[PDB]
Amino acid sequence: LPTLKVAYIPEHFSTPLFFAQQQGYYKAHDLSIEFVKVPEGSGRLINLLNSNEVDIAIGLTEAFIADIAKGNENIHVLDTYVKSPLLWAVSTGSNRDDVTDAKQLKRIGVSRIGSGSYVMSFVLAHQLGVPSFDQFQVLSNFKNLRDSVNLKDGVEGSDAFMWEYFTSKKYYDNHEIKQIDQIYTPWSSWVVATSSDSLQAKSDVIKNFIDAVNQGIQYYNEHVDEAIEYISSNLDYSAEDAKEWTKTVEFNSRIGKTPLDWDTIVVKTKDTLKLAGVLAESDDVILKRLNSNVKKTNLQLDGDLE
Ligand SMILES: [Ca+2]
Ligand SMILES: [Ca+2]
Repeated sequence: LPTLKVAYIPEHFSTPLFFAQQQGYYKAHDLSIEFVKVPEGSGRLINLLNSNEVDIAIGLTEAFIADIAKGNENIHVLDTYVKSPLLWAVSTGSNRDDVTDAKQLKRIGVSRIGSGSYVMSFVLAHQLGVPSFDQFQVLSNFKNLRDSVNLKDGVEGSDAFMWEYFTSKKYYDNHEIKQIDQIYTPWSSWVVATSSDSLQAKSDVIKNFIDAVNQGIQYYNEHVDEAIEYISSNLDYSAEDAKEWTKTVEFNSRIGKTPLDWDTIVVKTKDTLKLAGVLAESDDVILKRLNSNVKKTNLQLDGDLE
């Protein structure tokens, strides 16, 4: 089996991936996996797939679905990594008399254009009943986002930004920032994606990787105790906050055993984004693009007789 470069995001969600390596599940499947850490989200994950720097990427669902719907026929969504929805938290400065409610938002700080923090701002706007936001401050990283809403020097100011709850919880407790709203993703939060190159060149190995992840997920499920320790000792999460998170997340224990849920990964995602104004492409154009690049089956090895 050819070597496999897997791009991931160093968060609590990547826990199952770690234990799969710790317990040597990858090697057990005759695999040689080179993990590539991507601290700045799915945006770079897609770029890495486009440049063939990596074979597989584990990122947010909407990121890949939208990219495909926008005409990237070289991106393939293989399966679901996380079944439970992502909880987005809306934050603002510690002392902002001008910002107390979500409907008061005008300037929206985002890591990058097209990111989750950007896309979800539209979804939030639609649920609030207000028109989508048009003022965006590209701040690149999480810290800049916090400094921005606090109107700190060196960065452009913002009214609010959106970031994963448990990742932002630390800064609510030390009162650096202030939560004004939350919002779940209508869809499953994480998926496993690959490129057209890797899919036709390294299909058999990708399958084994998914199977290894399946075991990594089962181990996690049976060893939350160790998961809590790992997350709090290696990632920016307290043991208590890490524990709270474990009671909200549900990794796809059926990953590789059954096709992804079309309704939650594709239908809800496209219908929400389209309705929110994120996607301008027509429905049947989006459908046709997703029907070709979103798996409705599981990967399979060649039969003995070819
Ligand atoms: Ca195209
Ligand atoms: Ca290529």
